Amino acid sequence: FTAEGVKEIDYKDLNTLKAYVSETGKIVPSRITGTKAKYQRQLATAIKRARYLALLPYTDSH
Amino acid sequence: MRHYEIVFLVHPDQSEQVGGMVERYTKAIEEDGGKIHRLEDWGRRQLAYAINNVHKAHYVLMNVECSAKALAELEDNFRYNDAVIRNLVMRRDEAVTEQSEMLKAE
Amino acid sequence: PAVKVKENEPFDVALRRFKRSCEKAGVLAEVRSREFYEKPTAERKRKAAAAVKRHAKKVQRE
Amino acid sequence: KVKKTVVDGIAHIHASFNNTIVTITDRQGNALSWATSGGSGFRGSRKSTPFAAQVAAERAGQAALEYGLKNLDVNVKGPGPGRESAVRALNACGYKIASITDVTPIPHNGCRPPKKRRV
RNA sequence: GAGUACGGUAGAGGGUGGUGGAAUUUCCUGUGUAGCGGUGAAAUGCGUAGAUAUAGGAAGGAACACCAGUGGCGAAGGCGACCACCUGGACUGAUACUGACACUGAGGUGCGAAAGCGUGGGGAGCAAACAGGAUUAGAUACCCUGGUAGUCCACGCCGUAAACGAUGUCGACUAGCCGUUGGGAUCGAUCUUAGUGGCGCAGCUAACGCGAUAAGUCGACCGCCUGGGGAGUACGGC
Ligand SMILES: [Mg+2]
Ligand SMILES: [Mg+2]
Ligand SMILES: [Mg+2]
Ligand SMILES: [Mg+2]
Ligand SMILES: [Mg+2]
Ligand SMILES: [Mg+2]
Ligand SMILES: [Mg+2]
Ligand SMILES: [Mg+2]
Ligand SMILES: [Mg+2]
Ligand SMILES: [Mg+2]
Ligand SMILES: [Mg+2]
Ligand SMILES: [Mg+2]
Ligand SMILES: [Mg+2]
Ligand SMILES: [Mg+2]
Ligand SMILES: [Mg+2]
Ligand SMILES: [Mg+2]
Ligand SMILES: [Mg+2]
Ligand SMILES: [Mg+2]
Ligand SMILES: [Mg+2]
Ligand SMILES: [Mg+2]
Ligand SMILES: [Mg+2]
Ligand SMILES: [Mg+2]
Ligand SMILES: [Mg+2]
Ligand SMILES: [Mg+2]
Ligand SMILES: [Mg+2]
Ligand SMILES: [Mg+2]
Ligand SMILES: [Mg+2]
Ligand SMILES: [Mg+2]
Ligand SMILES: [Mg+2]
Ligand SMILES: [Mg+2]
Ligand SMILES: [Mg+2]
Ligand SMILES: [Mg+2]
Ligand SMILES: [Mg+2]
Ligand SMILES: [Mg+2]
Repeated sequence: FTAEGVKEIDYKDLNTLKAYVSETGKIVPSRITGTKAKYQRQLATAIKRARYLALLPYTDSH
Repeated sequence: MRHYEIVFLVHPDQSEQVGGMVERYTKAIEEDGGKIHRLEDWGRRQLAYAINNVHKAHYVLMNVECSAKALAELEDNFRYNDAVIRNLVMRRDEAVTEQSEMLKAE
Repeated sequence: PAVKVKENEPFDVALRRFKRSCEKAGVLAEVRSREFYEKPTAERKRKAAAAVKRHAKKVQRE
Repeated sequence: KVKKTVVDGIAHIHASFNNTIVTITDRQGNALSWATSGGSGFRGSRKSTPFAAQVAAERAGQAALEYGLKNLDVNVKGPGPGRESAVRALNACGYKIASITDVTPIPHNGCRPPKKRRV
């Protein structure tokens, strides 16, 4: 994040985005991951955009 | 001048004309003076949920330097095509050309 | 939400795992939070009370 | 005088606050046997208790054992009490609990719920 | 002081279209049979003219879980699904430019929650009025089962709210400590701006309390008050 790896994120690094979702398919709060607010907003919009393209499930059940 | 990064996924049952479709879609960018910056196909994917009673689709992305007329024609063809099933357009204020993820595995 | 039974596990780990997964998903909380309409004034009031209590608890450690 | 066999079915628990309903079907969702806490003979506040859920679930399982049914996928829906009591009641009947899932519906925004009670 | 030109930053700021997934309801069809629903306990109501549950399909309307935060933006009212198009403002850094071009503002001019009104659409859920069942001495209520306007959309009107920080706008000064949202510098640390919160020295206050986001020390302009009722009512004008 901060030092070298990826100054910005997008709906392409599905590993990193998958690392920030609960097992039921919900975005994890920033108080748990300890991330910054701006990156949290970028993360949420990336997850929703990726979710529209059926890359990620809306719900774990479906 | 007005960038557009389009992601389009097409029906699996007729997922062989994906070539024909992509090289008939990119016929308008060059005549308008626009440069193609990326055209990546990684089709035969599994959907996270059933879209119109199917579970698989053929994915593709392309970056386009177009104007209003060419873009609007693109979404017209998309909307009236029976294989569009899904579509997204993602304007950016810069040009990207260096892959998306390829197959980092073997 | 869903639980896996494997390695002929006894019928005690199964229920405990199911309960743990359910509380992780917070199904009961969400279904309880929708049995009646809860107007936006009460929304803001409850959230303000939660904020003041949370800050008081955070300060009380010092 | 009609007979048919079935193996590896699915059992549904509908556990609302007032009452819990247990039913058994195949993978195709065709009813085989069902039992209700109201039918078990409680008729009141007792109908909400987990013990009534246990009784109803075991009664329905014992009624459905006539078809064989050596395997069950049990799925639960509803926040009422007896959410897990019926599971143990079914396990007492002598089935194989293949999997347990919840199918509690959660609207994202949806319709608006009714007015708040003033009691 | 005020403003202009040039790169960037963040944002539920506004408007016009399109598209998503969860869920409710209704209709059709399969299996299946005696209950479902609701309550403090009940009953009305729905069921063998086959209900509830369960599986598949279809129609339609509305709101946009999780992110979500003493979080952000807006003059206020207010603004959360995603994308495209049109568009306002604010923060941030250096240089260059204009050379007082400023503040306030009686009248006037606009924007202005919800409910309401007019014309035309739409109508899933909720739900004033209303019907029935309970509770009760009575119950024109609280509780339960249903349910029409309305809530939604387009255009027009209406001008009101505990429209509240119960605190007019603008400018300058006055010990400190702990957070947090944007942005900068210097070497995780230090400094500096524009917001948003918690304490607190002087000072102020009838007291509560305020305390660099003053209710302290001062200036400029505007609005308003003069015991409680009658009464924000009557008459007149608009
Ligand atoms: Mg109710
Ligand atoms: Mg049904
Ligand atoms: Mg269905
Ligand atoms: Mg406000
Ligand atoms: Mg209105
Ligand atoms: Mg009206
Ligand atoms: Mg109207
Ligand atoms: Mg009308
Ligand atoms: Mg209705
Ligand atoms: Mg009622
Ligand atoms: Mg009703
Ligand atoms: Mg109704
Ligand atoms: Mg009327
Ligand atoms: Mg409207
Ligand atoms: Mg307000
Ligand atoms: Mg006032
Ligand atoms: Mg007063
Ligand atoms: Mg004012
Ligand atoms: Mg002032
Ligand atoms: Mg001004
Ligand atoms: Mg000022
Ligand atoms: Mg000032
Ligand atoms: Mg203080
Ligand atoms: Mg005073
Ligand atoms: Mg005083
Ligand atoms: Mg003076
Ligand atoms: Mg003065
Ligand atoms: Mg003055
Ligand atoms: Mg007087
Ligand atoms: Mg008098
Ligand atoms: Mg008088
Ligand atoms: Mg009057
Ligand atoms: Mg008089
Ligand atoms: Mg008059």
